[PDB]
Amino acid sequence: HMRHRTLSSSPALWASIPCPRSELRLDLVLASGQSFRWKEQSPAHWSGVLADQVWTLTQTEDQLYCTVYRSQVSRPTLEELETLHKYFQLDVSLAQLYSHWASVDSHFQRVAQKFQGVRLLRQDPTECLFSFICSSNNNIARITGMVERLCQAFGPRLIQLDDVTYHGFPNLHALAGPEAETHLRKLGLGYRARYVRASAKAILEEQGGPAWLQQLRVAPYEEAHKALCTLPGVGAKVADCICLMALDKPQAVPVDVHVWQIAHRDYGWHPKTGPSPLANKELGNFFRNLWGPYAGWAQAVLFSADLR
Ligand SMILES: O=C(Nc1noc2c1CCCC2)[C@@H]1Cc2ccccc21
Ligand code: NI
Repeated sequence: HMRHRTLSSSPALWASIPCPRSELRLDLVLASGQSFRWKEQSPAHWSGVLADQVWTLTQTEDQLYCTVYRSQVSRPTLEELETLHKYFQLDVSLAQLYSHWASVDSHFQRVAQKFQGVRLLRQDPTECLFSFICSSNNNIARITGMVERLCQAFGPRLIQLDDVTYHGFPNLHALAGPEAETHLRKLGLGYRARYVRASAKAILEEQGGPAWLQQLRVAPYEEAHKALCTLPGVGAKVADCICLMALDKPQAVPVDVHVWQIAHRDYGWHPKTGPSPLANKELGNFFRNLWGPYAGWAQAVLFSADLR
């Protein structure tokens, strides 16, 4: 009944945002392990759910083009383009950050030449939290599958485009219920299903629901990180993910065995005393010390560069 818009097909439905490709490369951001809800349904055209609406995004060298599927079919409003502005955190100059990091790190300088426009998305805490609980012992394709199925089974239907049905992220009450783990195991999550249901239940009962996640957004990083590590299936790595990508702590540097490999190979880093909680914490401090208060954003450039 309706298709994904392209820029040639429906140009009166697309608004634009002035935005160079050195501030943003959609293809290095949207499927690079931050959000798992964006898919290149047409060449250079990216579709996904933001906040109970669907968007398609594409860009020139100078412009970022946006169309929104909500209702009388319009182009994006001013309020809706503001939410994309915030989502991409576009008030922060990535050009100036790239330079700032480059001046202390020769290796970064080399990689950055090739991989411009990698930035950090500003995600909803709830979507971010349950996405990263699903990320243990997993890959980007399977996580994308688990998150899609989870939204289909538990969150409200928004719209269909071609043969793709889009659902909003579920609320906590919907993932907390007595049959949720069992349903989630049927959807392929394995053990991760226990953690999803258990963490939803814990945010409601032990922390007072989603206002908690907003409190953590305003709390200091270290306070947020500790509070997150109390949740089932959430340890240091996942907590740093959420901190970096959804709670406005740009200094958070997620460290797993993969980042360890890269630090060692490309920086010559060794713990000053193989991986452990102590050593991984030391490596996050190392990078914070080197790159400064946006160390997690610098990690993202290298992270995407490593996925290639
Ligand atoms: O870990 C992931 N993403 C990230 N972890 O730290 C960072 C990111 C992306 C942004 C900057 C810092 C996801 C989960 C998984 C599994 C296989 C491959 C990628 C990924
Ligand atoms: Ni060595």
